[PDB]
Amino acid sequence: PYQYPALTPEQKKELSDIAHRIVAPGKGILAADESTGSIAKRLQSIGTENTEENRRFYRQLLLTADDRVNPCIGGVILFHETLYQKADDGRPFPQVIKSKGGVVGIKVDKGVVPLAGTNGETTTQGLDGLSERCAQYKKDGADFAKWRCVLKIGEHTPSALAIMENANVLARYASICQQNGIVPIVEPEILPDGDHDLKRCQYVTEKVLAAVYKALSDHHIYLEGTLLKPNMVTPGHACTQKFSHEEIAMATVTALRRTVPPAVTGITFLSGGQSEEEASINLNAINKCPLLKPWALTFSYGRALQASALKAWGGKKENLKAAQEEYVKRALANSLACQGKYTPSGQAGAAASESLFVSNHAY
Amino acid sequence: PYQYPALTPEQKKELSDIAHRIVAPGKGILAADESTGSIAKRLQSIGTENTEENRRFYRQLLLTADDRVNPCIGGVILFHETLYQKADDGRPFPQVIKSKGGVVGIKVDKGVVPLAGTNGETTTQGLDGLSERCAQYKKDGADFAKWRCVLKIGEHTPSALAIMENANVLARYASICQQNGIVPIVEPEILPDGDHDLKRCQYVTEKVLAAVYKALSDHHIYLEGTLLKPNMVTPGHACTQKFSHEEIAMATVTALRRTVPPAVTGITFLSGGQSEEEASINLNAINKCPLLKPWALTFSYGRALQASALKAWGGKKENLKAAQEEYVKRALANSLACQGKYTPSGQAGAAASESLFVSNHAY
Amino acid sequence: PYQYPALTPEQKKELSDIAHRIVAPGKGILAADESTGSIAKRLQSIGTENTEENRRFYRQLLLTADDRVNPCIGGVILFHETLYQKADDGRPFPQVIKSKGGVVGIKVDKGVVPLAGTNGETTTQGLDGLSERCAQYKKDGADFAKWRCVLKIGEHTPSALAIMENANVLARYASICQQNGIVPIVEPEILPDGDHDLKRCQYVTEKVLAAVYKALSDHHIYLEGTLLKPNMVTPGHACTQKFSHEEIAMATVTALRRTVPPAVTGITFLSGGQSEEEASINLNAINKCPLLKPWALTFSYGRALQASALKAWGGKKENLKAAQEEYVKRALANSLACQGKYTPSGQAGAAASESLFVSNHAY
Amino acid sequence: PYQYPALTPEQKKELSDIAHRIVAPGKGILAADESTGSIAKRLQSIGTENTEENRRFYRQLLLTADDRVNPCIGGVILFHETLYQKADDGRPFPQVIKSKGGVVGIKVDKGVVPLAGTNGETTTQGLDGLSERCAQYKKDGADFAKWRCVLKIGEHTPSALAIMENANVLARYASICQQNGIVPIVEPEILPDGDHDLKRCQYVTEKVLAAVYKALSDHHIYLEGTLLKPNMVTPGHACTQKFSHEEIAMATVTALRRTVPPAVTGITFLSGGQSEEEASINLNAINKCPLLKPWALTFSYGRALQASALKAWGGKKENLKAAQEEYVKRALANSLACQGKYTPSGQAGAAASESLFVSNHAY
Repeated sequence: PYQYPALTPEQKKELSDIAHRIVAPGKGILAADESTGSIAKRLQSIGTENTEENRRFYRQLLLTADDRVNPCIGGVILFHETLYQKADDGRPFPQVIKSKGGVVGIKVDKGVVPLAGTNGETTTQGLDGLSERCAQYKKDGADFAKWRCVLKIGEHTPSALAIMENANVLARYASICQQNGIVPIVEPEILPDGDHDLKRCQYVTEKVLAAVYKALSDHHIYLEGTLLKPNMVTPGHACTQKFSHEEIAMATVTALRRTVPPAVTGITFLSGGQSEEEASINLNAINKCPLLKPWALTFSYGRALQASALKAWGGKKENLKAAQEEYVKRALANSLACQGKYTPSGQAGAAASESLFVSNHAY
Repeated sequence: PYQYPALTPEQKKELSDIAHRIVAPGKGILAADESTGSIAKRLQSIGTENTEENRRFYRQLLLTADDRVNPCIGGVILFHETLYQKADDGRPFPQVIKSKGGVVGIKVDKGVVPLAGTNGETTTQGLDGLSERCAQYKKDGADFAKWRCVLKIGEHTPSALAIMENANVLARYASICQQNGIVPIVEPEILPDGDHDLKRCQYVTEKVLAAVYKALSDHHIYLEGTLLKPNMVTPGHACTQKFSHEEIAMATVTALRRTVPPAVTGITFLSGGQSEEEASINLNAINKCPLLKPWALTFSYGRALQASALKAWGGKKENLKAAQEEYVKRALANSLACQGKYTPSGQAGAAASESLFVSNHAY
Repeated sequence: PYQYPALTPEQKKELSDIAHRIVAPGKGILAADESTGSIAKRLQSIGTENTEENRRFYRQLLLTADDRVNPCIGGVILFHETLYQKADDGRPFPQVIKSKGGVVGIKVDKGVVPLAGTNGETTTQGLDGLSERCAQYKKDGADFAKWRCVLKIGEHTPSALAIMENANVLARYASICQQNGIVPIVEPEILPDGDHDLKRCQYVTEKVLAAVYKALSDHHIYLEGTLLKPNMVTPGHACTQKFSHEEIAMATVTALRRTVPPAVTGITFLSGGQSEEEASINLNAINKCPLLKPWALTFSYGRALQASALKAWGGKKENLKAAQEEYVKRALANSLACQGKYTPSGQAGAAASESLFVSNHAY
Repeated sequence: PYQYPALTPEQKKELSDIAHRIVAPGKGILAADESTGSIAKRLQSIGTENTEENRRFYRQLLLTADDRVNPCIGGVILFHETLYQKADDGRPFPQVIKSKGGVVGIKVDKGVVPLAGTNGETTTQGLDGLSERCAQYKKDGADFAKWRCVLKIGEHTPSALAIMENANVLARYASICQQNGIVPIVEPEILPDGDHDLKRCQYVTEKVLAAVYKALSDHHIYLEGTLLKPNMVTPGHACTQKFSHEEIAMATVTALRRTVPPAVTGITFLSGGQSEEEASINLNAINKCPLLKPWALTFSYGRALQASALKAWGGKKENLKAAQEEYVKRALANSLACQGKYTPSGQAGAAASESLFVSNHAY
């Protein structure tokens, strides 16, 4: 084949720097990018109305936590609405995030759509006019983006079509982000749903990630300028066999070593409906696994950083400080777990043990 | 692999019937789907303002031509704006088209976008919310759609990435149309630009169409419910060697026999900046080619049906009838040429001999 | 992409002529290419020793049948040993075949080998030094070759790997034959084993043949110079639902129209353990199917032309003429069935109704 | 997709152990596997007859060098003939190699063959009966194998077909080795021929290696049980621009980080017609490159370990010891260079500075 270089040297240097800053040692990502429909369900649980103001106040509570959180969070993923909101003190949230050391990110996909002729498999849409939105977001403060693809384990799933198509669409979104100075987080999520055992999840994760990195190569994507956000390798939600944290860790780190090139700057796990603590305990075993792990291995957590906070908050403005503390507890814990220095040992208040699992068809 | 049938038997029967009606013997397609920006250039040429009303009047002039045109046109491709306009007598254009025997079609792509890391190659966008637009259009009278992909011949073009990506995106659009009862016209256009000879165009067309039909198979597309709209195989615009019409015909029909399955219902050529007459003369040689041609071989022409009409019209309302006649001449001629019964022999007024070639980068 | 033409015009003309002569109207193929190990089992059934001489005598009995067979057989596929044997009158068998109007063919594969990490799937070997063997065989009288690949229908079979790998290896063998003036018969056999219904066989056949024709395109194979030898689409051996001959015919011809380009010169079905008569009755329905069938649709039968002959022969030299008649009956019948002119109506002696099914693992 | 595990746990453990032992720190590979035709040219250069005995004596001179070589050589690749020869003291060479700490390897490919319809591109043959040869070789003392594929940089080379086909055939050979307890060395050589600059070699190497690791994944190959033998990234032989050793090192290590998973056990470079010293100097810069190199980075050298030895030997039995010393010099140097501890600084006798470049068409 033949080169017509996608990016210049300076564009490459800019992408590699943003990627590296996000997952610097001790740091992970807050995923705060729930659309209106999905944050509505979380506000319902605490009997709070889904208005714009409550969404603004709840995001302000996460983003203005005290400075124990600054070395813990390298990046915060926002939903379009929040990127344009302001804290009570007048500053725009992107400014709030950057003044505490963080990089601002934006969810740019437009959700999943059905693949015809499949057993309920999806691809994800959002490419239309993506270039133009990325250039606006970059001007508005965001340096990284996020696009989620969803695969399912089943008797005949994932299919070759679902794998191919989802890999190809992640590569297209990645190319378009890099052109506009934004680091793409590639997220090929394999759902936990079903009763498969640890080893089926591990084999399917290996096959999906191999298709992903071939697609990214075919689309000329600069890997040092990307991050990956995969599922850990766990057994299925309904699996009756029990696996230990070190088995989850070994499986995960062995699946990643077989597929992800050492040039990828880091890997930022999703939590997948693991509880707050379980999600920290698995991250910490992953980072204690004796194999050579040539990339950062950190967190990009949504529900596993927010659950105790949401429940402490309760929609009451006077619980603000109790709610922030509960998030700061979890941020400290995952900042230790991504270094393999997390000590479960009671400690802290000790964030939720309640599962955050929701089942991911229509739901 | 394993079946979860994309379509039911009745959905299949509906798709095959619409496809077959469009390209019934003697019939072809009027492409009248120029967006606002592209019809502006044609109205400029005749010193006429690009307002909505002039666009409405000019489309009315094509769509209400007398009944010599009824057996000639099986289908008319419209731009979104026109699908909602009305003739002077109060009827909506879809109604005008159907009362004269025609099937209404709608352009649903949103144009081409650059592929990074390539020598100026494009893919085409428009998938976002395509399902929802197709279901509305189907309710509003359209039964078929059109989506154009553009490839270029050059020293290192088309690339494997451009071929793969364009094939995959045509397959996605096709799947989504079939789900909503619309027959997709798949259009993998290979531009005429450049100085390549007939045999390079033929080899590139064979390679592109093979990738297209594999992609459509991987996406489970029902082929009897589709039409193809390819370029004829011609030498490049700047090629100095001269080829005859029978060489153009043989090359074209030999490239199609090697790639397009007999299940495809028909093939509706684009004109590509050939003049009105040349476009008719090539169609008629294609349909006189002695090889076995197991699909309809007809026209889906934009500029090659409209040029003499536009020039006769001149933006003057009193030339209406002179302008219609000029379109009806061309419609009769292509209705004969798709049967291999067209007699060039002076005849008619004899539509333009002027090339309609425009060069297809920014332009 | 870019051309460095695999073949010259004269090489192409030679290949297309041999292909067309083999499947001229009324003609089919005798597959007489059982290796030593497989003809041993057939000679055991008639209590006859598997010596070289009995193998020679039995092949002589097929190849010197009287001239009712001349217009019926366009081609005869031999095993390497037989290509070098002589009839009792001194002539080499290739000479015997050619003097009766036939084209000589040679089996050049070296059997199937296991694909690791699969549920018992195979690929087929034989490429090593294939070029050199083809050039010798061409000098020794053969003009076409045969290479068999085997796929299986099961819960997770065929796999994507089995499909891909078998398609790729057929394309390699085809390229190498064409370079040496030999027409390759491409044989992607999907076994009848298992209890799947007609529609699973049809879907799997469509997916396999699409991968095959894409592979042949990627390897630059001249399609007019090839023949295909696929399975008809039938339900599985152990399927309890019953399908009629016209359902078998429709399924088959609908699967072929969706995948096989009109340039392929012909399609020469295998029998697959159908009895002599059933194999003739299905061929004749296939050729009565009302759809447009743009290629020859004929037979390349092994067991379905030989069973009554073998049993009449019995290893006794005095039954020679009774055995030949029994083969000539079957040759006449398939020559009518490939024209859709076969009349079952008792008639003839009426060749075996006994199934020729053997189950195709180790066996 | 779905698992039917290619290998058991114990087979995996055996493969990973052999792979790891070969490229233990300080160790590299002697490639002594020149076929008869290729060692003939090297014996001609020193006016020595190409008999079996001289081939035996010359291999004995390499394999019985004194024990300074034991910690330097983890593995020795032999040609089939040599695997069955004996040293003068009666021991079989495999025994000689193992008693000095080494692992015995065997070349199992059967050379390259032309790909039709390409600009002189090749694939490589040798799969036929590979399973059976691997099981014999394993019994005869070999634990690893070697199979070389050759790609060329040119105006339209490598083509997509050449890349695909060569990747697929390396994956097939690898699968078959692993089944028989042999560690496959995968060697996708990109020739140095031509006038391309460093950056074209680097881009082509990235594209080839991405296709290779996808193919190995599709064929279920256990990566911990493999080694890679690629070209370093250098400019072309006829390139007029000059590049430094650190540019060669950076390019090489940046191309490998982008494509080769961390599970691959090691990477054993070929020399490619670099002189003895240049080949050591590049290995040592590669291993001083500041980036994270998660696999061993060592040598699998043929001509770059033998040139001064061959020339000192001269076919004279009395120069034996002078010839061995000359090989031991080079072995020490590459054992230091694979640790990034090699000091060019005059030193030693100082092995050839003469280029070992031969041009690799017919030649």
